[PDB]
Order: sequence, then structure tokens, then C-alpha cells
Amino acid sequence: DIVMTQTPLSLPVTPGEPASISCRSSKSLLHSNGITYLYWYLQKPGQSPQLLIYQMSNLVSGVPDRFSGSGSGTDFTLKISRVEAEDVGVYYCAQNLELPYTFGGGTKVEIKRTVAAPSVFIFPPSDEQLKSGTASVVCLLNNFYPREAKVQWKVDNALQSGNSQESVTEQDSKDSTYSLSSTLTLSKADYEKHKVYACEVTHQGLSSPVTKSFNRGEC
Amino acid sequence: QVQLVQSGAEVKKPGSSVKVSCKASGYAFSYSWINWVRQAPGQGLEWMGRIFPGDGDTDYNGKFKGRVTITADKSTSTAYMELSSLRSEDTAVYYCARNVFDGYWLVYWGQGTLVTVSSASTKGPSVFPLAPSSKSTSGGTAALGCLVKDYFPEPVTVSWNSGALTSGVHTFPAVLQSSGLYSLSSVVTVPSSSLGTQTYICNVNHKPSNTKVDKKVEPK
Repeated sequence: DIVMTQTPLSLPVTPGEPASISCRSSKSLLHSNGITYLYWYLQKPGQSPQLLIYQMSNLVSGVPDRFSGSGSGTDFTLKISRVEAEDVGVYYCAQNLELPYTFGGGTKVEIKRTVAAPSVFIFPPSDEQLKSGTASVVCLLNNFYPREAKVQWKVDNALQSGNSQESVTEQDSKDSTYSLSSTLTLSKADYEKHKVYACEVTHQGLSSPVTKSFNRGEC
Repeated sequence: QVQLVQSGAEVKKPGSSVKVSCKASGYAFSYSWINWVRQAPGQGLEWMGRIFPGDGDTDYNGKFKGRVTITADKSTSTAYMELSSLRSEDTAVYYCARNVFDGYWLVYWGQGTLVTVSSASTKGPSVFPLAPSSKSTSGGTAALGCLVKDYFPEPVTVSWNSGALTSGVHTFPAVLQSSGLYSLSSVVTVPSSSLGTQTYICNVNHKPSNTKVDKKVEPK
């Protein structure tokens, strides 16, 4: 199967500047007809994929001429002379030269902005959930950039593992920041064994890790 | 005026089968290849197969090992995609796409059809307050939210003050866990100076279970 390999997996871009995505096929996508069967698809957030470039360098109707496709034997490239805020989404490359048809992993294009440190908040379990026998502790990393971030839970200064799950918002369209939630789940009984619950955050926008914590059963 | 309208979302028990409709219009239905493409949550695109309604000719991807059957009804310009022996990994969005001869591969796409595969049973969520607090410290500006936990299936919608509060709100993508159930939080930052003036309420709506709950998040 003609493997398609894209890079980079993620690609932040500053509006107004250039931008490029590379694709590579295991086999030669050139044919006797002369037509090279490489396709570029763009999937805008929350939408269905849309054909962007067909047969290597052909622009689909309606595609801004800022976009352009090129290639050489097995190395292909998508270029955006200058980037608009509307070009964000996952770009997939694909081949229809051979069955079965195949795609590349895709390249997620996002807006590159100035670093912003996360504002951190921690949330103890509500008393309602506690009577239900469970305790969820929530640490919130709000309006930050870039996305990469390490969030670790310390319970009585003991680092936790596998005990937590995180979920991350998609880039805000107003300020290009993200938000991450790290939920910690415990038994009501395992929760009443310890006092200090801490959320320690590492990020590019913080000189050093920022810790937010609370002592159980007291505010 | 080409358009591709697929059937609605689907929730199936593992080992079962699903049949997605693909209604096409605006062109000669019989003379364009209909392709099917799938996309697992947060993952790439996967070519499933293709049918030529004009002669019922079909091609499939080997990986699906016969679990896929593509059909087409000329009289209604509708193409069908049937998956067999469903497993959790089959949880994804399924697209139908139309070709246009002379290189225009996959030029038209449907709105997509979500198919979630699990053994979980429909259940409304529990709604817990993420109460605002701080007291001492610094950085004067409060955070509050709602823990919407243990529900099936997706999706759930959350608003604030019945839509009046949209600025600052962040509703995180649900995460599936060891139970068949989902879970998520909806948070919002407001002037900590306002906790004594503005009543904040999260409006959780879970259509699948006909569950609606408005929880007031007061300080403490």
C-alpha cells in the first residue's frame, strides 16, 4: 500500500507569514499520462474535508491562489504564501493511483501567537459528590499558549500516576489560547486519608512550575 | 447544486451492524464513483471503499476483511455503507464522497455520520458544582464551573445563565473512561468581584436521556 507520510504533525503559523507542509509517498505517484496522482485535502474545524489540490499542483475552484501545490517524484509540498486565520485545520495528503486509496497522517495547522502563562485554579470535590462516595479534584489551566504543558498531581507531596485524565480545548478564535483540565478521581475513603492535594504546572510561560493546592475539609 | 446528505448519528452494541445512507443530488448519479471514508476520533482519514452505481462495481480496503458492503439504489440516487461485526475501534465519523471524472477524486463530501460502538446503556449525567473560592492569595479573578459526569452517550450541551453568559466559557471535550460512560467539565472565568452580584448557573442538556439540569454554582 502506497504509504503517505506527512510532516510536521503540528504546525503553528503567524498570520501574514508563509507556511509549508510536506508529504512523502512510498512509491512514485507519477503515471505514463504524465499526471501525478497526489491530492491535498483540508478539514476545517468541525467540518467535512474539502478537496484543495488535485493531481499535485491543480487548484480546486474557489481556493485562494495563496495556496499552491508542487512536488518532485516522491516529495510533495503544500505552500501558503501568506497565512489567513481561516486556513486553520488538518491538512491531509492522499493518493488514488493504486487501490486501496491511502492518506497521510495529516498536519494540524494552528495560529502561532506570543506565549501566555496559564492561570491556574484547583477545585475540591463538591460535598454532593462526596456523599455519592466519589471525589473528583479538578485543576484548571486557563487561557494559555502554547498547548504543550505538564500537569502533575501531588498528594501529601506524593506524585500520582495514572490517577488522572486531562482534556484540552481547541484554540480559541478570539485570542488563540488553550485551556486544559486535569481531573483526579479517588474513593471517598482514599480521599479522606490525605490532607494536601496539589496541582503543579510546568509551561513555557512560567519561569518555574506553579503549584495550586488545598487542605482537605478546610476553607 | 451537488449535495450529499447522509443519515443521522448511530449508536450500536459491539458485534452489531450499521447501514449509513448517502443521498446524492445535482448530478448524473449513475456515472460518478461514490467513495466511503472514515475517521476515528482525533485520528486521520481511512479509505473504506467505492461503488460505481452505473454498474454496481465495488472496491474495498483489505483491512476491513469483508466487514464492509457498499450498495447503491439508482432509483433514489442513494448509496449505502454497511459495516459488520462492529467493535469499539469502529467508533468514528463515516463520510460519503463523490468523484468527478478527469482527476477530481473526492470533490464532494457528505456532512458525515457518527457511529459510536460500545455496550454502555443510555444514561443521564450527574451534575456537580465546581465552586469558586480563594480567600487570601492573589490574582483577583475567579474561576467556576460544572462537573458533568457519568453519561452515555455523547453529546451533552452546556450553557451559562441560559446563554446570557458566553464570554470566558470553556467546555472541555468529553473523555471516555473504564466505565461505558463519558465525563466533562464546563468552566468560566468572571470578575471575582462579582460573585456577590451575579448568580451563575450551568444549564446541562443531555438529549439522548432527555435529561436537563440547571445547577447554581455558589461560592464557599
